[PDB]
Amino acid sequence: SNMSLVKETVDRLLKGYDIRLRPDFGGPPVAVGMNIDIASIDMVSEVNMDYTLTMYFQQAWRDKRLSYNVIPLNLTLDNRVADQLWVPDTYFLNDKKSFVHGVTVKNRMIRLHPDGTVLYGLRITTTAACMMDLRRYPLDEQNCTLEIESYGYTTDDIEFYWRGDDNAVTGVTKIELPQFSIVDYKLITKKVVFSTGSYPRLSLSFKLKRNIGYFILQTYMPSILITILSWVSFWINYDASAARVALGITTVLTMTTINTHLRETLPKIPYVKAIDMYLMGCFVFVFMALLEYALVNYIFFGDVNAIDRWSRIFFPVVFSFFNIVYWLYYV
Amino acid sequence: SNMSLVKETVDRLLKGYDIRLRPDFGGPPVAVGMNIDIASIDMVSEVNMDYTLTMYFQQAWRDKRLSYNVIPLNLTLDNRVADQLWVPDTYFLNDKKSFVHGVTVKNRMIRLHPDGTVLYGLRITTTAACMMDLRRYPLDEQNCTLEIESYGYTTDDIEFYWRGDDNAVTGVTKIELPQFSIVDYKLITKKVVFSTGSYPRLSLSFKLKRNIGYFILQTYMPSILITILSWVSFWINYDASAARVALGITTVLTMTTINTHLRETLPKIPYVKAIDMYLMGCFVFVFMALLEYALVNYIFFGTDVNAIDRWSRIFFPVVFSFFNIVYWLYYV
Amino acid sequence: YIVMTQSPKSMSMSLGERVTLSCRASEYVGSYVSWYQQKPEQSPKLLIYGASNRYTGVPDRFAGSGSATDFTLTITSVQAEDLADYHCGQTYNYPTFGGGTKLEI
Amino acid sequence: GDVTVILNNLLEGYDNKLRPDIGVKPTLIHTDMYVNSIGPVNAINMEYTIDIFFAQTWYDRRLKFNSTIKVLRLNSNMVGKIWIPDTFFRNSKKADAHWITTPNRMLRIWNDGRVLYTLRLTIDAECQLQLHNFPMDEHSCPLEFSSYGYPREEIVYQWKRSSVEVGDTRSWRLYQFSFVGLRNTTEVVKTTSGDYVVMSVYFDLSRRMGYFTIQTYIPCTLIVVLSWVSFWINKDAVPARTSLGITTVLTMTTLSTIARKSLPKVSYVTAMDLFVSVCFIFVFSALVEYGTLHYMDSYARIFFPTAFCLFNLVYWVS
Amino acid sequence: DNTTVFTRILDRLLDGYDNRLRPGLGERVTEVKTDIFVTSFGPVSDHDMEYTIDVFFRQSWKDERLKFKGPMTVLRLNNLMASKIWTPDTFFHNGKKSVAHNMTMPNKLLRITEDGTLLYTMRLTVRAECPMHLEDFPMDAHACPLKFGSYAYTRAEVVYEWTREPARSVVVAEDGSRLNQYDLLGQTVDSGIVQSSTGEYVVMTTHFHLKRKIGYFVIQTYLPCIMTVILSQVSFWLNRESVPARTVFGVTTVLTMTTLSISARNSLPKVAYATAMDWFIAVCYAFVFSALIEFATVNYFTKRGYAWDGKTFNSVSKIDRLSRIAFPLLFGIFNLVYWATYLN
Amino acid sequence: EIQLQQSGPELVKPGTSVKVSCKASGYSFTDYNMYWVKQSHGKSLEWIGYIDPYNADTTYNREFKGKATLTVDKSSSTAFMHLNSLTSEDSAVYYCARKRNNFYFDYWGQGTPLTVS
Amino acid sequence: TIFTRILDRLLDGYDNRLRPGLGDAVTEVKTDIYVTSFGPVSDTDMEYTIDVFFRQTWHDERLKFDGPMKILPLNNLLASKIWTPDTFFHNGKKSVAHNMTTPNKLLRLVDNGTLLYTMRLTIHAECPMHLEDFPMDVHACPLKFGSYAYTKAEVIYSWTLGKNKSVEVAQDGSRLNQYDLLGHVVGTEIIRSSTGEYVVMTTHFHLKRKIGYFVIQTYLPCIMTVILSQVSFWLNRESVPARTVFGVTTVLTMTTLSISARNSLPKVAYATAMDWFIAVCYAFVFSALIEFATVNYFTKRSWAWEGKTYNSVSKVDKISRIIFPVLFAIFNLVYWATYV
Ligand SMILES: CCCCCCCC(=O)OC[C@H](COP(=O)(O)O[C@@H]1[C@H](O)[C@H](O)[C@@H](OP(=O)(O)O)[C@H](OP(=O)(O)O)[C@H]1O)OC(=O)CCCCCCC
Ligand SMILES: CCCCCCCC(=O)OC[C@H](COP(=O)(O)O[C@@H]1[C@H](O)[C@H](O)[C@@H](OP(=O)(O)O)[C@H](OP(=O)(O)O)[C@H]1O)OC(=O)CCCCCCC
Ligand SMILES: CC(=O)[C@H]1CC[C@H]2[C@@H]3CC[C@H]4C[C@H](O)CC[C@]4(C)[C@H]3CC[C@]12C
Ligand SMILES: Cc1ccc(-c2nc3ccc(C)cn3c2CC(=O)N(C)C)cc1
Ligand SMILES: *[C@@H]1O[C@H](CO)[C@@H](O)[C@H](O)[C@H]1NC(C)=O
Repeated sequence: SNMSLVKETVDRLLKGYDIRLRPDFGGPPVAVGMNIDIASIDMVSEVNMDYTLTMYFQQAWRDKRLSYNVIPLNLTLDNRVADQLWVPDTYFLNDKKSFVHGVTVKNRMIRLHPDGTVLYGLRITTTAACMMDLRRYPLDEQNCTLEIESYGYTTDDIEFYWRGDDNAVTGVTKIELPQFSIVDYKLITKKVVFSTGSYPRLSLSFKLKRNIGYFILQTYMPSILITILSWVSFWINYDASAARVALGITTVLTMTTINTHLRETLPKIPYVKAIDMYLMGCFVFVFMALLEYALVNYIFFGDVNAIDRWSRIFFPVVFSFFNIVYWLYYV
Repeated sequence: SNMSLVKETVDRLLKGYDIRLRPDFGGPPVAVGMNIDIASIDMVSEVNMDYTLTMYFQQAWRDKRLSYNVIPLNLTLDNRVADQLWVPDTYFLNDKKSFVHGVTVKNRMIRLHPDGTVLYGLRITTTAACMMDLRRYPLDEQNCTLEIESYGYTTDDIEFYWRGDDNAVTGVTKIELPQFSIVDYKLITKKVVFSTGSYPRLSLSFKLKRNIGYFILQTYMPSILITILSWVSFWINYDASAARVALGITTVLTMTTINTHLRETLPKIPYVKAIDMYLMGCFVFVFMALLEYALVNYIFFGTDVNAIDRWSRIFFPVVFSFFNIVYWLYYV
Repeated sequence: YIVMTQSPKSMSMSLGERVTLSCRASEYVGSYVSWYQQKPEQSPKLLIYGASNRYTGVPDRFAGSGSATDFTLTITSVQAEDLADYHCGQTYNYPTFGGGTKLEI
Repeated sequence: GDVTVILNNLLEGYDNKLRPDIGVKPTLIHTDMYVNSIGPVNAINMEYTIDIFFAQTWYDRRLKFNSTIKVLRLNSNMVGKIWIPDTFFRNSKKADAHWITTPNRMLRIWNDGRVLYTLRLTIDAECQLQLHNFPMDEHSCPLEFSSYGYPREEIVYQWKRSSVEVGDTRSWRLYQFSFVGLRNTTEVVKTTSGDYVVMSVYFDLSRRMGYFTIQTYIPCTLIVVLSWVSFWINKDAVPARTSLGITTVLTMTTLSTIARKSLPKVSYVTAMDLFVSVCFIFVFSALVEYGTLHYMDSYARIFFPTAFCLFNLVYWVS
Repeated sequence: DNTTVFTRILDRLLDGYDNRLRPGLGERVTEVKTDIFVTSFGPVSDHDMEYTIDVFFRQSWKDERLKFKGPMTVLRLNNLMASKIWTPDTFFHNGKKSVAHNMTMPNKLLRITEDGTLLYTMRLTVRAECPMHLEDFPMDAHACPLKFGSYAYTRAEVVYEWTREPARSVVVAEDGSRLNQYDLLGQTVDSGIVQSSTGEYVVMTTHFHLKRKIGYFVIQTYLPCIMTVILSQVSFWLNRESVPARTVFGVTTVLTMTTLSISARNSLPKVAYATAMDWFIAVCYAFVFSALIEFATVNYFTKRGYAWDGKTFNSVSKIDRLSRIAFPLLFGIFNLVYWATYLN
Repeated sequence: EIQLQQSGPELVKPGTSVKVSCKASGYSFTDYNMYWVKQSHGKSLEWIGYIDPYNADTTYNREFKGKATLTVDKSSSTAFMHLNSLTSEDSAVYYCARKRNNFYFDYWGQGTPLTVS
Repeated sequence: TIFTRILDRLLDGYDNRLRPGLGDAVTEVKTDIYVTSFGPVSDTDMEYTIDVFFRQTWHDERLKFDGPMKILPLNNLLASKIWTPDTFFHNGKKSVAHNMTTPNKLLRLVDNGTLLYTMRLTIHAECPMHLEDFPMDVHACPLKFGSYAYTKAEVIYSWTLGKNKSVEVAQDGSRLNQYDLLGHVVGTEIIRSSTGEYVVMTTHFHLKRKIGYFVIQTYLPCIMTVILSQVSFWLNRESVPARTVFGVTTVLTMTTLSISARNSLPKVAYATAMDWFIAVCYAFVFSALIEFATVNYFTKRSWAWEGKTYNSVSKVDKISRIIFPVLFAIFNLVYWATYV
């Protein structure tokens, strides 16, 4: 009995329904309540300058055409009805390559409520552009934003709001990134003006902080050990040109390897990143460490022990002062 | 008024039009003409053994069912009308991956001429397969092709032919491949026989050549300079063991690393390439230079030794010089 | 073509007991070896289609086990009508039959 | 034909949008799965590829018929002509059904109304792993799946007696691990849209490690042995000891890089990273050892192997 | 109007036709005769443990419903008619991500004979799993299968077979061979059935027999291994006093050998078992490592730092002399054993 | 009830041509190929050729290529084998068979002994 | 419901296949672009990417209505129901029209008949490059488009605002890493082809590579490699192994630098400006090693100075300590002035 009754209801709603016109067409703006539940932030790609996000993006709005009262329950219909209803067109400005998942059937919830309300859930994987300045990298915190926005409807024709001021976005805490750590997230609602009109904008913004623990093991400690490996030259005898020069050259070449091994990881960025300001600082120290012998070779052949001794003490201190000055700037 | 008349004419053609049946079904084969305008042969990647080619592929065929007389102009219709029209099912037999360009709308052309001729253009980007003989590579002349062929219709149902003869394919000269240099293109009409029948075939064949100028900077000169670098040992006195030995093996390793790094770029193929031959040539001299010190030190600990070193000081540059002349004379 | 050879040209065994016929193939034949029975002055009768499967209407005593090249037909219990001349065909390529084993008490 | 008229009767007056017993009772689905192959475990991305024959069955009163025909075997053409329970795999990063030559799906309907809906899938799911005894690690990877839109009061999921028809492990592309076994669970998870019913199928996997020995550990052990050779070498040959010492640290960095390349971008120190780091200390200590001599060797040559051996056993214990 | 006769025929075929019912449902079993013309044997992907193959996949089956009597004995039709009639749901059991080609139009031909027989060919690029055992790698040969059968139809519903003799039903064009490291030998086909909980299904197995060409890994891997093996023993020829020279020789050799070991591994997916190369690389690792220990032994007895000049002087070490001959001989005998073992 | 009935026994002197007809009764004639098998007394079964009745295509054994010619008459559902240049070696028993699968020769003929003098 | 009757009135008896004024008159399509961001430039692949809102204003007399609203902002799906220009990008290698969550297409239908059809696109356009001054290069990448099927006698494209007004860039939107957008240039031409004469709307975006990456990546190691080599001139002559490892290591480094520099580049055969800097640095390390070979030649005692005759500093070496650094300095000055 109920199954037959439900068929009459659903058939009545979809009959004489115009997908072209929005709710209240030629009328007040239709208020669309946005709700998000982030399943996963797959990666933060510095090389491609974007991040990949998978979410249960849910839009809730009111349509009086899809209002029924005969049954005291909320119909949840198969996903394919969405192609027969008016869905608010909605694009992400940051999106570069995004899709709604397909297996086993297209992940797209529809549920018409008795009081005209319609929930429209979508499971979307989004590769959103995140331009991220790198002058403090790796000791950098980058915002990466997702900007929900209606495409064809101005604020005169549609209105976006977060369903819940700060509970509209859920699951952020459970997110895990191998390299980052989400310190904070914020939700903003704006109006962006284009030549065609002023449109409603919702910005979901994550403020992610780099994990220093990763880069200490990979870049800074090798840079230090190579830098310390430079200084052991200063304990070697003055008439050991084959050894100290061999130790100095490989130390200098290694830093070039490490620096080159790093920048290939990163994009062709024209800044001078904080890691570079450390590698360059190490570069000058190891290079000057090589010059310490070259100058000693020039005194003896062209005091020599004293030059070794003062260099032996200054190099640690001036590196420590460089290190303390480095972190204080980047703390 | 006039656009109303065009509507009635175009509606007349499409009503009762059976897309399943070719022009002159159960009759003489339809002769479709093909003219191409190449837009690029970018990404001639020997690693996947294919080249990606963007072209304005066009097909012109007669079709009595689409013949109109009232309109004197030639109706260019929206690209969506091709779905309601019969078009020749032509597949590129060597296409690992192809697509018709999508934005703004599907890039297709449909121009119905009054006589019944139909001009059906596409803008196709196809990663066509092109098996490459890499034995004189990089001084090699590759011959890539594109086999346009009807799939379902044998030569008793469809006929291919380049339209305009050798002028059918255009834009070949304007193409600039960073690594290659297109020297000649030849287009040939044939008929290929399969177990299902004898189908009409068109093979557009570009004969491309490589440029050594890129490869001297990247491949030869570093090897030549390393080869020259190894000979510096011959000007170093035998007593300097660590100096020449360190200079010796470092050159040997550098050749191997350049060899293995170069080979990593190329795919895994059984035959030996010319660059491998040059690398094999360079490796031998660098190896012999290491042996030259090996003999020198062995003899001394085993006046005359200096003479052995002196002749090697001059012959080793000379024998390398002769190798390059016969090498380049051989391959060039 | 593929040459089929039967190891026991003539096997002797009384009624009952186990009798196994062998049939090797010169090259690969897969599972396409068939077995046929031809009593004298009679046409061949199929017994074991495929390497193992038994044709419909054949008594269940007939069993055959096959491999890439080595094939066998075994009768668990021999009966008076069972004695005949058997043939092992191949069909993976153009047909070629075996020499033909014969049974008698 | 008998079959065609039955099918026309079933679909006529049928709604693909309304589930069986909508507004009457929850629709009970029993799911069975045939794990055809566990593809590669891409631990770099924390994802593994799995392909399955995913079977679902539900009693649809609308799709009941009475005739001599007990069941109706049908191709994929009928999948879209009836109500199919939406079932998305929650942890699937990107999943795809098979379509060549035709959609790899099937549909069987019995007289009583029982439907059987089986299709072939390929799923990239999510799986985590912890690196404290890496590579000597063990864990289990799940595969969740539930209705996307139908809450617990609209669709219910159960398992038939045949839990999971695991295939032959030899043909599996799981090279790193060995499929220890499977564990299956059903639960209810709350969400804003409702509280659904989830089906996590835990595949238990255990690592096997011979590849990593000759890639990192044995090469790492060897270069460590090279440093020990410095002590037998005369202290007069200053470049010889230095030429040997610099080689170890340089190679250690390269092995760290390729090991890091084979690893994800994880902040926590890995056991493999721990192994090279200890070797990094040994080679650095060996180089520093000679400097004092140039500025004892017998004691150095014995103590370091003892420390390495203890580290190896602790590595075994860990 | 001449084409109207053929359009009228096609309308009579499809009206009252059900795409869901197989030919002869219940009354008979459906027998599908399949052929393959491998237009190009795509590159075998050892890393993915799969292989690509580009085929014309012919299928033929008798359908009484699609029977006609007209001027043409056989109707050659485009793909558009194929989707409106029943076709086998053939899928490849070991088939990974596969693509049916679509440029320009869908590369499928339908051909209906007046008796009722159909020919339904399609052009495919099927990537199928080819499980591999790499104990003999690189000198290994594989028999990559391509199994295909119906998905929804059991053995009593539809049965497959080969149109020609089974030997002559998988044809490979001579021109098309896209393999680079592998080499195609021949194709062997077999039929069987597969046990499933859903039922018993018929399979059409075909094994493409491949063989690796050792030429690539000779120059790429074995020769650099041999040079490093050779390079190690050169330090025996160098005098014993030259401690930095031989030391730089030996330590360089091990590091180079280590790099080659890693280089070989990435060519192949991870596997618990060690291939033939891994044993060649391992024993090559022994000679290079053994050479260092030989030099280390000489350094033990290298009493005199000063060298010979043309007082005492260092004599050529007995171990050095014997290491001069034994090592190249010991490696040579190994190569004969190794190469004879796997090549034969 | 499938029954392949071949022609009666005959014997002709060398140099003459002989035709034997194989007639199919139960199953549809054109569906399955029809083979021809020769067996000398105390000898193995030898394949002559097969003819697909619908397309009338023929394939012949190399030894019997030219010696034997296969033709079919779909109207009567009869398969014909033609032999020429008869010799002592041609004296044998010629069977007719059908092929229902790639596996087996389902139903065979009654046999047609041939001898020369 | 009133607006539904309007739309149903418009689309009935409407041929979406036919041009506006097909045969009657030529169709003026007014175009405009808003570059939401200028995607990265693929120097290796010789192509850049751009993300644009692509407006297209054309007048259609069939779609004229008299109702309450003057403008009808309609759903993207109605775009397929009406005729639209078949614009394509002549130099577009690959492109996607975004449709997440739904087709990102705007379609407004003004009272008089005007239609504003706008959509979000991402075009991987092809930008031919001439890398002789690499990394001090400058490029002017085009962006051409026009009707695929309709000829210059059928469909004409014209900018709606003006030369520099009809192409705008979002100042926030700049996805270039190493390039720097300088400005945009706008022009209209007519390209001929076998199919016919078309109207093509070329727009050149002027870029400029930034050398900060290449100063860090290539030039500074090259300079330090050369400066490394010079150190051999100051090294003691009797130290034959030390100067030998120095020279061979540096040129070995240059070999890695020379190959690594080309790795970032495509496979052109131009011998770019970086190659010349690499080449001269290659000469300096080579000649620096040759300088040591000559110096070792005339060493006889090979006994190091200690406060039994020793070897004086080679006259070759003293001049090398001065000339070689200075020769590099004047070499550095001339080329840097040359590109600047
Ligand atoms: C792994 C552990 C190591 C095991 C290797 C164990 C082998 C081992 O380490 O001992 C070497 C020993 C002596 O050989 P070796 O030449 O190296 O040492 C000589 C020895 O010390 C003489 O006594 C010295 O003369 P003298 O009296 O002081 O005046 C002579 O110096 P000099 O005076 O002429 O200037 C030294 O050179 O035996 C062998 O002959 C080679 C055996 C075959 C070795 C072949 C094995 C492959
Ligand atoms: C690529 C450039 C290098 C190739 C150019 C090669 C140019 C070239 O061949 O130089 C020859 C000459 C070598 O002089 P050299 O460097 O050897 O310096 C001394 C000279 O040879 C004396 O003759 C030796 O003393 P003696 O009298 O024998 O007893 C003395 O030895 P010792 O007594 O102390 O023990 C030597 O140290 O140097 C120049 O004339 C200045 C050239 C400046 C060259 C600078 C040009 C840039
Ligand atoms: C006397 C003395 O201290 C000697 C010891 C080492 C010498 C430096 C080596 C590297 C050279 C590179 C460039 O060509 C400029 C000159 C340059 C910096 C040299 C200046 C003089 C130095 C410092
Ligand atoms: C729960 C369940 C059980 C079995 C199936 C199934 N249905 C088929 C039909 C055909 C083929 C080839 C394989 N099928 C398989 C998988 C199988 O049983 N294999 C590989 C031995 C699906 C779901
Ligand atoms: C089907 O027919 C049987 C026998 O008449 C009857 O018992 C059963 O109720 C019928 N089921 C229906 C009409 O659903």
